[PDB]
Amino acid sequence: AEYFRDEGRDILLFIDNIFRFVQAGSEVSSLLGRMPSQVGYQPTLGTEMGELQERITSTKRGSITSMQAVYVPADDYTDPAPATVFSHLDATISLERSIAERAIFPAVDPLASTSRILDPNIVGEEHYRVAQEVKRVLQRYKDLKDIIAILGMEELSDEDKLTVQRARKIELFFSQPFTVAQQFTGRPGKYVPVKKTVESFARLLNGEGDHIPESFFYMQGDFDDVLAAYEASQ
Amino acid sequence: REVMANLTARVVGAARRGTLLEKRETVKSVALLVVTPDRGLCGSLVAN
Repeated sequence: AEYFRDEGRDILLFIDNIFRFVQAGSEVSSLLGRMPSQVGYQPTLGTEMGELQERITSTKRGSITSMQAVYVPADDYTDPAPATVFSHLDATISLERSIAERAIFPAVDPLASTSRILDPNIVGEEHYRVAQEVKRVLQRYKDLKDIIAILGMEELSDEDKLTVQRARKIELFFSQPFTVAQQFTGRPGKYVPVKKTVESFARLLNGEGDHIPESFFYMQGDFDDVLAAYEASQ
Repeated sequence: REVMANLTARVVGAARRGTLLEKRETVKSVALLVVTPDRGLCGSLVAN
């Protein structure tokens, strides 16, 4: 890919399981007799990760638009491999098993996913405000998970109840069918532009769609699809 | 309650019943006595 970047051609780079790259290094180091570090990993983990990742950079001659995957052993995000990857990224997207087990197949945790370009100068003022509000909601939800778990929904205040309802609606709404998921899911794929996503979430945060039951936000596109499904259900 | 039953069975006169027993036709003003638990943790009752 560096040859194409050096000549000016834009490159889309898709590496799969950078972890597997690190695990192999670990096995090679174990066979090489090096002194093991942390959970059996190689002593030269950071240097190997740097040597691989610093080559994945957009330079002044060309740009590499790199998308990587990382496998977390078990479900431990504190494992040395993902912990080393985290500092080598502009955008991080954290998929959680708990979200996935809720049939939310995108499975992305909004609170554990960040990006450097989520900047009002770069992405737009409305997009930035909508994203920050969609995080402040679901942060109020994460702060109240135990109270809902033990005492129940009733003990919360009225505005807290509203924020929790909107947060659960947002969790359902982040779900989205994929065109490549037709093999095991019957939902047709949906492509939601960034403008439509921002508008849908801004409308959801304003209050439009409060009357809609949460189940209608599951496996939908923009807010218009949810409204159409609600009207179909009457 | 059966005292109410017996007495109302008599004195049926609307003018006689003009005192409280009377039914205001306009019903312009109404009042609601709401008895709500004083401390929460009650569950969904306080809200219901």
